[PDB]
Amino acid sequence: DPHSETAL
Amino acid sequence: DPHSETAL
Amino acid sequence: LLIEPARIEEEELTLTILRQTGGLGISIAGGKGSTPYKGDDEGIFISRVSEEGPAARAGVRVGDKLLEVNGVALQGAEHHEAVEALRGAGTAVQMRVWRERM
Amino acid sequence: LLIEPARIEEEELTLTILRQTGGLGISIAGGKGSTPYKGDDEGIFISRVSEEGPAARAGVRVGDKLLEVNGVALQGAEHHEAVEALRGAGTAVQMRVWRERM
Repeated sequence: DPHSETAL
Repeated sequence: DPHSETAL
Repeated sequence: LLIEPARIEEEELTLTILRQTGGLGISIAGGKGSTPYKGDDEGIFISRVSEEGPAARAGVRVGDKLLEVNGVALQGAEHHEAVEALRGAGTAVQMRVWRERM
Repeated sequence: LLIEPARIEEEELTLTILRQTGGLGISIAGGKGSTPYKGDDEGIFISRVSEEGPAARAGVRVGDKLLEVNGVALQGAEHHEAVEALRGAGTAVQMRVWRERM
């Protein structure tokens, strides 16, 4: 599956 | 229902 | 304006009671088929804690929900089954409990 | 012989982040349809916390599982849905998180 990371 | 309490 | 500080809402704890000749110094209430101690929850709850007794000194609090005792899970337990689990638990009584902010 | 002291195993906390012009100072990872951050759990997890940033100062920790943000529940969220929930959450970002002993 996609590996998703987001900086906020 | 019955009200059950036990000291241990 | 004031901001809410960090707040613990609920917790699971492992507590280890060293039993004395007088017992554990708790009462329990509830169980499957008994009247719920709290809400509609039929679990096993600590209804009393003896001041300065073994359980108090281990950090048990009134209203703690008992989940497991020395590797015996209490999910679905009738009251007498939990009594039996605690009565027979020996000198060190390690309990997993659930606790909510009061 | 030594007795195990009382131990907190897991916790749910309400934490309130005051957003700064730089953001919240976190990264999140995971989400429904994404690779699990931990185990097989497809929830939304804090994967990074900026040193001394807003989130750190509010008490957020790496590995915290994000359950709700300002009354929006994240159960079943895809990654971008959680991003949207945090991005749009305004100046005070109140989060319910689940945390386990490391």
